[PDB]
Amino acid sequence: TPITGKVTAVIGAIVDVHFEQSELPAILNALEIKTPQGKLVLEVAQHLGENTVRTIAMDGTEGLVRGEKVLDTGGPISVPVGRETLGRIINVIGEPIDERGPIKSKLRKPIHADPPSFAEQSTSAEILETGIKVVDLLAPYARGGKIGLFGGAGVGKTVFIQELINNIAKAHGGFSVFTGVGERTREGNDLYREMKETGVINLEGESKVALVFGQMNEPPGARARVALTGLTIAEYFRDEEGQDVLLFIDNIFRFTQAGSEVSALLGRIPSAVGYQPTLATDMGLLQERITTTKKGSVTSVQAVYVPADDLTDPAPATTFAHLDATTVLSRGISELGIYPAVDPLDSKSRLLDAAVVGQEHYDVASKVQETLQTYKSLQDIIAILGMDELSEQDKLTVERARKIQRFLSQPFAVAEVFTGIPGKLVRLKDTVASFKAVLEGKYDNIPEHAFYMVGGIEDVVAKAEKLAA
Amino acid sequence: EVSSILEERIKGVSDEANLNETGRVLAVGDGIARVFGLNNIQAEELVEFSSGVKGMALNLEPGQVGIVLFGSDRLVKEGELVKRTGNIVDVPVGPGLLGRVVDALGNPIDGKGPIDAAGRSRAQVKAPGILPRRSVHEPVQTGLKAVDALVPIGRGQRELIIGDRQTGKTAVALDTILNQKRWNNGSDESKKLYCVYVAVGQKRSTVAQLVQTLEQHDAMKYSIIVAATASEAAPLQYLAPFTAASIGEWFRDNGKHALIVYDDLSKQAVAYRQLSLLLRRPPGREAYPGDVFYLHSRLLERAAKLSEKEGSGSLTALPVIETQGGDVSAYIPTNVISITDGQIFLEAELFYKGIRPAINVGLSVSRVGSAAQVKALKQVAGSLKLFLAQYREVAAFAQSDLDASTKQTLVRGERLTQLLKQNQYSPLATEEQVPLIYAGVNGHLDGIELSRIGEFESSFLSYLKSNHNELLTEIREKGELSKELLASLKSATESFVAT
Amino acid sequence: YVAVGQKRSTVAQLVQTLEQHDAMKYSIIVAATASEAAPLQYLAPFTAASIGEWFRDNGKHALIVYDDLSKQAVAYRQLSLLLRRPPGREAYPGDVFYLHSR
Amino acid sequence: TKAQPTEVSSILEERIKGVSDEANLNETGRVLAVGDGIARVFGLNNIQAEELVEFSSGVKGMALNLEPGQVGIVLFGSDRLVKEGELVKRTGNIVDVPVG
Amino acid sequence: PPPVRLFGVEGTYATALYQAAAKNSSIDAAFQSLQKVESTVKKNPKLGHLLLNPALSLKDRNSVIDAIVETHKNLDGYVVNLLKVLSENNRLGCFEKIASDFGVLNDAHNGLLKGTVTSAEPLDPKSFKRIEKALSASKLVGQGKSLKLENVVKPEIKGGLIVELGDKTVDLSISTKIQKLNKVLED
Amino acid sequence: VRYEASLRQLEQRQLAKSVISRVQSELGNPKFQEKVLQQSISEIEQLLSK
Repeated sequence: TPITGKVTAVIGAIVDVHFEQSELPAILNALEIKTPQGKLVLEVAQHLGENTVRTIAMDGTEGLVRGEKVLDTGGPISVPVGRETLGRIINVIGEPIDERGPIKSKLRKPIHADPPSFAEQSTSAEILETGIKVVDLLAPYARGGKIGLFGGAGVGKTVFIQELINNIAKAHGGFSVFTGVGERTREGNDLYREMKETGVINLEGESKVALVFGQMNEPPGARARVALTGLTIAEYFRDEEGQDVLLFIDNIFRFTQAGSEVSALLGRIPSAVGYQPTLATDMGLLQERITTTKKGSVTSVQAVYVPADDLTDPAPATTFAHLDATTVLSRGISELGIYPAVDPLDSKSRLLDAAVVGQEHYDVASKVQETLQTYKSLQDIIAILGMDELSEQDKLTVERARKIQRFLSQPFAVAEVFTGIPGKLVRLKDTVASFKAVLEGKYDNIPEHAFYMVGGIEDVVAKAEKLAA
Repeated sequence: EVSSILEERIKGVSDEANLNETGRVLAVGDGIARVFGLNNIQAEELVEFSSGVKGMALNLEPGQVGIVLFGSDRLVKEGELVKRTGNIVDVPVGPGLLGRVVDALGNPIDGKGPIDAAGRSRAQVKAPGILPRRSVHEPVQTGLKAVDALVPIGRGQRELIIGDRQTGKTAVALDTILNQKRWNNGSDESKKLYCVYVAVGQKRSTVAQLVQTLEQHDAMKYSIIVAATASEAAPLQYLAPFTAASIGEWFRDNGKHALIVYDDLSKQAVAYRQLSLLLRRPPGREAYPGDVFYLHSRLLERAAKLSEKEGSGSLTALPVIETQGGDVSAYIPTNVISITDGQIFLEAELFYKGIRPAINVGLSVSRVGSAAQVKALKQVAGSLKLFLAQYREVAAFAQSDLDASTKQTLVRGERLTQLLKQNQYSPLATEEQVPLIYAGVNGHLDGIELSRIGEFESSFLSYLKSNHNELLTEIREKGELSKELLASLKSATESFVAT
Repeated sequence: YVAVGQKRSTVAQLVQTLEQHDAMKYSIIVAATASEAAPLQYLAPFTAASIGEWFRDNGKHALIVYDDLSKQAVAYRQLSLLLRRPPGREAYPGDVFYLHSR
Repeated sequence: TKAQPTEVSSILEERIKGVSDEANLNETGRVLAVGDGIARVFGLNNIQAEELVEFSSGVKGMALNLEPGQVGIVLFGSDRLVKEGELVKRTGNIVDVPVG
Repeated sequence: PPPVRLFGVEGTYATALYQAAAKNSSIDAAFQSLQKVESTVKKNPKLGHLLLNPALSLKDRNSVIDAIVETHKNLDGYVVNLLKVLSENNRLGCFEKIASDFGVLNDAHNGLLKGTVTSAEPLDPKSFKRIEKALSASKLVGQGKSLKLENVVKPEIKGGLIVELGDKTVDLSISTKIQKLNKVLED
Repeated sequence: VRYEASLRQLEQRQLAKSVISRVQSELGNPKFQEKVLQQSISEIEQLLSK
C-alpha cells in the first residue's frame, strides 16, 4: 500500500516509525523497509499515537538511517504452505534457505492465527509407543498428545528428540514438522543431513517432513516469530490437508527468552525474574494453536531449556500448564551416567491412568515408584552411614532399586556413536514383562553392572554371562 | 634518525576534508553521551569525538543519538563536537596480523609498526547459514591425550572449556597451540592453524607474560593476540570478542583452518552486564542482562566448518568460562553450555590432588567429538571413556566393592589415571599417544607397578622408536592400524613391558 | 467448577469425565481458558462467584471449585503491570490480597 | 517540564485552535494509546468506575483506571481487531453477567 | 507534515502553534504578536522575570494572563489560546522556550538558515562578508534559503577556525592539527 | 642494543618537549593571527570547491 512512514527511532531492534499519512497500519500488520541489505520486515506491535507505531523488527537493524522510508506491506506476513513446503527449510520471513528456489504455493496463510475453539476439540486416548523403556514405563506418548521435555542442554536436549524422530517419525506416515527455535546451526545442519539420508526428505524424491529452522544467531525478534510461522505450516497440515501430523519444537525456552528480550525495549515493566508481563498470554496463544481438533491430530513435542534447571523460574512453570505428558530429565541422573537421563520421580502423564495402560501396568509402575522413592528417601541415611547400617528389609529394597536404576539404562540408537554401544528398541509389551520380572526379583541375583546399559530382560541375562566370562 | 622518518610522516599528515556533520555533546557520563544532531547517522556507526575517542551509536532516538564511548570518560567532555566517521564499526582484517599483538581497535600494542591488513570488516557479521555448513572430520590435536581421546576436538568445531579460576586455565589452551606448532610449522595449509588468542579481562601484566611465553616457544609467528585488558574500557571489552572473531572469519573465509580461543567469555558477561546496567536496561536473571544469552550465541555461532562448496572453511572455537567455585548450574555457565557442543569441565579437587591437567571426566563431554577423531585413535581408544566410567563407579563404592573384578578395574583405573597426567607446557606427539593408549587399554600397564608408570612411559616410547620407528611412521601416515600394525604394536608393547 | 488458565484439552477431558460419570447435569462449568484474555481471566472468578450467588441467594446450597487462583494472580499481575501501577512483591500487584480476599 | 496526557499533538492542536472536547467526550472518546491489549482513551468524562465500554471495533473492555487524562480501558478483545483513533461508546453498565 | 519537526520539551506545543497558525496563515502575525508580548514580558521584571517560575494558583495564573493580554490589544488569538494552554498547564517557564521554538519553526517557514563561525577572538568584517558570500555561493546554502551567519568568540578554542551551518561544518582548527601532530610524534 | 633502543625512545620524548616549545612559539607570534588569515582564505577556497 502507498501508506508510508519514516523511521523516527531505532532503539534496538524495536524500531519506531512515524506514519506521515493519516492512514495507519493496524496492529500485527507488517511493514517493509527496503534496504540495500534486501528488505527488513517489521511487524506493528503498538500504536504510540501521534501516528507513530512501534514495530518489532524481524531482521537485524545494523546500519539503519533514521527517517528512512517505510512502506506498509499490510497484515501479518503470510507464509506459503502446501505440499511444496514438504522438505523445505524456510527462513522466518519464509524464504527457502534450502535453496530449491522460490517455493511455489497455492495458499499463503497469515503467520498470526487464532487458536481453535472449545467446540473444536477431540479428546485423544490412543497410546503411541516410543520403544524407549523408561518412556514406556513411566509416561508413554499418545497420538495427538503434547509431550514435553524439561531440562537444558546438559541432557543434550537435541539427543533425546533425535531418538524420538528416529523411532516415532519413521513409523509415522502423516506429515511431520520440525521447527527449531534458536537451534545451534551445526546441529540443525546435521539434522537436515540425517533426514535426507534417512529419506524423510529426498530432494529429488519425496519428502514428508518439512522444516523451519531458526538459528540462535538470528536476532531475538526473529526468534520470537519463528514459532508462529511453524504453527501456520502445521495448521495447513492439520486442517486443510487433514492428514495427521507430528510436531517438534526445539527449544521453546528460546521462544520465551526472545520475548523476554523484546519486552523491556517494547516498554513493559518486566515481571518476575525478567519475563514479560504478557508471558502467560503469549504462552497461551502458542500452545492453544497446537491442539488436536476434530479436523486433525497433531502430536507435539516441546523442549524447554530450563534456566539452570530452576523449574521455579516462571517460564518452565507456565509450560507445565499446556502439557499432558512431561519427562523431566535431570542433570544428576545424567551424572549417574544414565542415558536416557529421564528423572523417574519427575515424570508424569495423564496417560498413566490404570484404565489406559491397564491395571497390571499401573500396579507395576506403582511398585517402581514406591521403590525408587524409598531409595531416594534413604539417600541421606546411605550417605551418612553405610547400607549395612540399614534395616534388613531396606537393604533388599536398596539393592533392588540400584538394579532398577541401572536397568533403566537402555543403549540409544541415535547416540549409538556417542554412547559407542549399539542401540536398542524395546516393545511396550516386552517392557511390562521385563519390569514385572525385575520387581519379582526373578533375575535379581546377577551383577548390577549387568543391568547397566542393556535392553530387555533377556539381554540382562546374556550380559550377566558375558560379565561372568 | 627514526625521528626524521616520523617527522616525514608528520609532514605526510594534513587534511582539508569537510565534515559532513558534527554533533555537540549534551549530558555525558556513564560511558554514554547524548548528542544533538547526527541525523544522517547510520545505525551502529563509529563516531569519533574531538577528544579523538571513538564510540558506537547504540540508541538512535527521536532528536538525539546516544553514543556509547569506546574509551574513557575523562577524555570526552561536555559540549564537544562529535564527528561522524561515516562507517559501521569495522576492524582491519588481513594476512599481516600474524605475529602482531593488537588491541581491540586494532592499534598495534606490540608496536611492530602500523598493522598490515588487507581490508576492514564489520564487527558484527551474520553467521553462515545451514547450507554453508559441513560436518567436521579433521582433527585438532591438542597434545593432551585425554583431550584427544576422552575429548577429541576437530576443525571448525564449537566446544567449551569450563572450570575453576586460574588453575592455569590458560595453560590448557596454550598446550593446544604448542602441539599444533609442528603441524603449523608444516607446509600444508590445511594442517596450518592460525590461532588467535583473545585475552579479555586479564591483567596487562599477565598478558605480557603470555606474550613472552609465546615468543619463548616462538609460536607467535603463526598466531595473533588480541587484547582487551582489565584496564581497557568496558565497552571496548564488550566489542572485543566480536572484533577478534572478524579477524578469524577472514582466515575462515580464506578457507584456511584456524582456531580462536576466547579467554574468558565469563569476563565478557561481566562487561556486558556493566554496559547494560549503565544503559539503565533492567537487570536480568542473576542480575546479568536479559540479552546475555543472545550476546553469547551471536558470538559463538560465527565459528564454523564451512562446506567444501563454500570454501572448506574452518575456525575452531574454544571459549574459556570461569566458574565461581564450580557448580555448572549458574546462569552464565548454563547459557554458554547450551550454545557449545561438548564441555571440558575441570575439577578443582583433582587439581589440588595433583592431576595436572585436571580434566574431570564426569563432566567432560564432546558432543560431536568422535567424527573428528582419527581412526588410529578410535581403534586404540577402546571405549576408554566407558572404562574410566567403570573406574569412576568402582572407586565410588570402594570405600563394599572388594570383588576381584572391581579390584582389577581399580588397578587398571588408577594406573590409567597416571598415564593421563602430562607435565604442562610439554605436549606429546599424536603418533606417540597412539602406543600409550594401546598399552593401557590392552592392560599391559598392570604389568607396570603404579610408582614406575612415569618411567614406563618415556622408556616405552624410547624403546619403540629405537626398536622400530617404522611402525610409528606407518601409523603417522596410515592413521589406522592394520591387523599387522596392531599385532606389531601388541608384540612390541609386550616386549617393552616385559623389559 | 471454575477452570482458569487451563487448556481446552484439559476442560474437554473434564467434561468427558463428568459426562461419563453422568453428573454434568448438575454441574456448571465456568471456564476461562489459557488463550482467552488476561482481563477475562481476571474477571472470571468474580463472575463465577455471581453465578454461585444465584443458587446461594435462592436458598439452595452449592459448591464452587476455584481451580486455579494462582492463574488469577498471574492474570492480575499482567493486568496491573500494564495499567502500570507499581507492582507488589514478587511482581504480583500490591493490592492482590484485596482482590483475592473479597 | 514533565509529560502530560494532553501533550498528544492532536489534542493539543485542537486546544490551540480554541477547539474543545465539546462534551461529546463525556460519553465517547478517541483511542490514542493502544497496544498490549490495553487502551487509554481520551474523553469519557462521565463514566462509571468499573464500567464496560463498547469499543467501536466491537470489543468490550472494562475500565479499571480513570485518570484526568486518559481512562484506561482493559480490553477483553484481540489487538489485531483493534485500531487506534477509534471511538468508544460507553456500555453504561458496570460489568454484569446473566445468572440463573 | 509541516516544515521542520522539532518536537522539543514542550516543543510539541510550539509545533502545534506552528501548524495551527500556519493553516490560519497568520504565523508571521502570530510570531510578531508573540514577540511583542514576549518583549514586554522580558521588560516586566517583577513577575515574569522574577516570577517567571510558578508558585501561583490556577486562578492567580489566569489573572496574571489577564494582565498580560491587557497590555496588548493586538495579540492574534491563537497565541491567546496558547496563553490559555500555558495557564491551564501552569507552565510559564516554557513560555520563552516555546517562543524560541516557534521562532525556529517560523524562520524555517521564512527559510532563513543559521550558521556560526566560532573563532578564538572576533575577526574582521571583511572576512565575515567574504565568508557570507562564499557560503551563499556554495551549494551548502540553497536558493530560496537565506543565510544568517554569526561569528562567535569561543576563546575555548585557541587559534583555528570552524565554519558551521546546516549542521555541516568545516573545521580547520589549530587544536586538532596540533593534536594529530603530537599523537603522530608519540608514535 | 637495549640501550640503543632506549636512546631512540629518549630522543623521541625529548623532541616531544620540542613540540611544546614550538606550540609556545606559534601561539606567541602574530602568526597566530596571520596564519589564521591563511586558514580563512583556505577555507574560502575549500568551501568554494563545494
